[PDB]
Amino acid sequence: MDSLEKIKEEVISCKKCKLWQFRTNAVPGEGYPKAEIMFVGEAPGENEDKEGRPFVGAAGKLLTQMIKEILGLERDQVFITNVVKCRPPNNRDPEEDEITACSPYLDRQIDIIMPKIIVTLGRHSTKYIFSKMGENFSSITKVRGKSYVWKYKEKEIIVFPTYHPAAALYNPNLRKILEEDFKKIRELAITPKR
Ligand SMILES: O=c1cc[nH]c(=O)[nH]1
Ligand code: SF4
Repeated sequence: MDSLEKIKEEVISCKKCKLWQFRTNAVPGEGYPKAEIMFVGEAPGENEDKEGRPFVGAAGKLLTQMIKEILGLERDQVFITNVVKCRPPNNRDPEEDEITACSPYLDRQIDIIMPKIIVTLGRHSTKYIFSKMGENFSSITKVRGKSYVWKYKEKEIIVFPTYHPAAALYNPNLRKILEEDFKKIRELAITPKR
């Protein structure tokens, strides 16, 4: 049987791709197992690696602030993870073989949580989830800021791509766009399906 607990244990000791050799801590993700909103980023950065926790550096602090101020939620009420769960070396993005190796953990996490909404933060997570959906992916610029319905198992999941929070740290305009995207996510979260 599968569980978020089992996945967490596996990730923490995982050596299924070459990223394990560099890490201090793998980062399985954290949050409410019955979260209505699931956030998926790219991969851990430096502070995430040090702490074993997703989105805790500057970009993460911005994410937390938007979740709190715009969605009206604490981190413990949502679920937050990444498509790749170890920090790639040298500030680089995950290789495709690393996404291929690690993404079954995310698949398993989604299978268990079955959130109402998945917010895909940035191009890597958006491209990955679009591939599972069978939704055409052009670029994050072209696809962000609206919802995509993912018929999955017995339910529908609303997928909402946004820019990654890191992109909003030093760009006032991009930040405003991300905030507006989170306002739209709030409306989707509080509105009953009809
Ligand atoms: O957890 C993290 C931290 C930074 N960037 C991400 O994509 N995820
Ligand atoms: S990135 Fe994923 S697949 Fe690779 S070692 Fe870490 S947990 Fe395992």
